[PDB]
Amino acid sequence: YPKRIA
Amino acid sequence: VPRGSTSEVIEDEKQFYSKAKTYWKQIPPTVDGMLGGYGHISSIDINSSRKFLQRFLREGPNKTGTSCALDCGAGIGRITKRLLLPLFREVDMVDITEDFLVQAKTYLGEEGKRVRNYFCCGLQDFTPEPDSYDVIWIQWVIGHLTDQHLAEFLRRCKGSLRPNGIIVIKDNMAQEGVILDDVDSSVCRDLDVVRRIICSAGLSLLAEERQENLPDEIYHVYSFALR
Ligand SMILES: Nc1ncnc2c1ncn2[C@@H]1O[C@H](CSCC[C@H](N)C(=O)O)[C@@H](O)[C@H]1O
Repeated sequence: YPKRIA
Repeated sequence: VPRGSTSEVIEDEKQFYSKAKTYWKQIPPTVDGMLGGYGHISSIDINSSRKFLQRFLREGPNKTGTSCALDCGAGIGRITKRLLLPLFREVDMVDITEDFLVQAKTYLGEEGKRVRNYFCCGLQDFTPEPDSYDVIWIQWVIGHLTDQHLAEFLRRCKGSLRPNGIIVIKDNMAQEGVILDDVDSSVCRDLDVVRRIICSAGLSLLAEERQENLPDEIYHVYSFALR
């Protein structure tokens, strides 16, 4: 899914 | 040194898969659940997917057919509803999470009567029927397979394409390497890694496109059309 860059 | 394969990041393959199944079992069966809280971007995504796909539906010798599509990691059927059912006579769905496939029957509504098979199966255990699909759509799920299993699944998908059929992968891409999310039990791979896997499955790129108009904080998203 659309995901914040870790 | 960046990691270049899932074998460098996954401690235990059986736990990699079992943890992901447990993660998705506790997500609500809603578009916001499918999209990790970014439900609001769904229309941007579908519009871009439609334009990417329509490239391959033009008349000519290589025109992709419109008889049947397969939606892989379909969830509740966001893509089946908004992209695939309007364009394909029938659609099959495959997903590991039974509760999503149950919800799909409601979510899809009347047009969902044209969903043929609802397969409740991990991709790693799924063998699509030979010579069955015009389009195999694989979105926001390849990071749940190991490199070996993704390569094998793509080989099985190749065998299931109709003449002029294509496989589409749409997913997050890492800037570099292979990055584990240990919370949802998935990986993000860079473009070189993904291309390596596609080549190893005996597939070739027809097109590659970056998704525009996404929030600045998230992984970049790319689409690949393959045969
Ligand atoms: N190994 C696996 N095999 C098949 N489906 C899987 C899987 N691991 C996770 N999934 C499914 O992958 C989906 C990711 S969410 C994205 C859903 C859909 N592709 C969309 O873009 O709207 C979930 O429905 C989840 O149950």
